[PDB]
Amino acid sequence: DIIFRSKLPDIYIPNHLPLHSYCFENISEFSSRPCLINGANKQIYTYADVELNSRKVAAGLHKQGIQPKDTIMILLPNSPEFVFAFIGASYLGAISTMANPLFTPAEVVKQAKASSAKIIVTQACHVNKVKDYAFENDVKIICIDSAPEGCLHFSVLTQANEHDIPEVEIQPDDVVALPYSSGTTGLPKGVMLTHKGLVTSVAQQVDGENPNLYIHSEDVMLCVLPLFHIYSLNSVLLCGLRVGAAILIMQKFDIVSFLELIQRYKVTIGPFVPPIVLAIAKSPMVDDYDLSSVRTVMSGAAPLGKELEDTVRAKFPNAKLGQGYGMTEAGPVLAMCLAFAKEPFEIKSGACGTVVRNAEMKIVDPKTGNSLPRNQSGEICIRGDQIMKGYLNDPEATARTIDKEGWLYTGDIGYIDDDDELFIVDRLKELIKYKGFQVAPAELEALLLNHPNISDAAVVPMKDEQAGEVPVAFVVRSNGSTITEDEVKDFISKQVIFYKRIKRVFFVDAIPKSPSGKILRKDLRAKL
Ligand SMILES: CC(C)(COP(=O)(O)OP(=O)(O)OC[C@H]1O[C@@H](n2cnc3c(N)ncnc32)[C@H](O)[C@@H]1OP(=O)(O)O)[C@@H](O)C(=O)NCCC(=O)NCCS
Ligand SMILES: Nc1ncnc2c1ncn2[C@@H]1O[C@H](COP(=O)(O)O)[C@@H](O)[C@H]1O
Repeated sequence: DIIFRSKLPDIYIPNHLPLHSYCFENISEFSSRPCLINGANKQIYTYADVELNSRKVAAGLHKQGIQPKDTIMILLPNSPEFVFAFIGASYLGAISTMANPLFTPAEVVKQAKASSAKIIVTQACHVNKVKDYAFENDVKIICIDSAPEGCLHFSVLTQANEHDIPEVEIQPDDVVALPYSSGTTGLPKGVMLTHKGLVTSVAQQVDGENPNLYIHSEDVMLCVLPLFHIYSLNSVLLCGLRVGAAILIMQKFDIVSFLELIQRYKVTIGPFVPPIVLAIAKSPMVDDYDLSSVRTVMSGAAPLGKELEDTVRAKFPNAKLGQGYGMTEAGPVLAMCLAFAKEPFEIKSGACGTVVRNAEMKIVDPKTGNSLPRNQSGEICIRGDQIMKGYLNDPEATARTIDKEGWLYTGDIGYIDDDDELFIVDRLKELIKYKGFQVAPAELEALLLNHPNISDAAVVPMKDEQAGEVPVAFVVRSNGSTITEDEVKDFISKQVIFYKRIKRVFFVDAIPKSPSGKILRKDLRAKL
């Protein structure tokens, strides 16, 4: 194999430490500093407050019957309670699965069943989505705001005595976070991220004499991207905690709250995606705010492009801009912008970083299986302790995704250049990404085939300025059917979260397939 590595040296990583022990390892240095700032109500929790509340919640969860290797579901927007629940479960050697609170009842229940969640932590407004399921299956519902009848209030956890945490034996390979991802084909699967994996990933980002991302205890990091995706849970929360930074929580993006919070709290680190920068570009009010405190703008999920790069340079005059690359199964971070290093490296516009330290990357020709040299595009593969343990209860999908030599096959096409900078150029896998949210076409295709008037279906991404990609469907009608485009859309829209909505339907005689019987998705993308 032709193997690529970081321009940074390998470092010592204390991957034997439980995630909480690692994240709070240097807490004595940060004890009285702001840890979580709730942007809406201006409440500040210090590092001491957050460690203590997490321990209280651990005792509370223990009292509610959570044992090692049990799972809780967090169904919350960004909030201090999200953090206390996640870290609380970690202290017990238990698992947090995280879900978008805007999921439909069917979506929430599917994930609750797949994950065997024992408790669902949510808001009162979402109780109706899970109440019947939870009652029938002895799943406790705990609300952070007010508790409807049959539910508990989150104070039942925070009122617990921190000294009532049981003795716990946590192993490095124990699962601690369970985000869902459809990976390189098929339906959403549970991604088992471990103590060892997440400690490794966080260390790869922020540890070392020359860290790949230089952040420190004086930084103020905006947490507007959702904590229910590992993207922010890892790179914002866990990384921020490790270095003693303040994490400024937003429950929901709007341009005014965003600008006000950056100015008022003097945000120094801005973890964004391109739709946030597009909102900035399209809002003249931006020129009336001071965003000079921002020293680092990190973008990922999708290419920013030259115009949005220009917006960042114009509106964040003191910010270093860089793009990075992650995938849930990879821990998630594969490549990181070396312009962010304490001793920075030069970068090129359009790059998505350099492969993380303490890891190996190779580029594999899909036609041959052979590894490729510099400047030649192929399937990006990564190997290292930071990647997932595997898919929960899915050995087949695991074996198809991570090979016997430990290589994760991402389904992404890219190349590494002469300066060890990675560029993403194409996607081999069927995945659709709407503003950074996963849309699994296999899920939509299955929902479409449920309709009596639909014979065959194929869901593919269509390029979109506002969302990056939107789902579109090529649909074959049943015999003697006059189903309309709007009828197909409305049928789907009632069942799915907003981002999975089908935006165009194209009626065709047949779906292009290989002799084996698989959708020729590249051909359909070419048509669009
Ligand atoms: C990019 C960004 C912050 C956009 O935030 P946003 O302005 O809230 O826009 P979104 O499209 O995400 O969400 C808004 C939609 O939520 C839906 N929604 C909001 N409240 C709702 C409710 N109470 N009930 C049902 N739907 C609701 C609406 O459809 C709404 O659309 P509208 O505002 O046009 O009516 C956001 O998309 C984001 O966080 N993206 C990255 C996600 C991520 O981290 N992914 C994994 C790692 S890349
Ligand atoms: N910087 C990026 N540029 C282009 N695509 C990206 C980038 N970062 C992530 N992706 C895509 O998003 C996938 C990860 O999705 P998720 O697991 O939901 O974070 C990757 O496998 C890529 O297909």
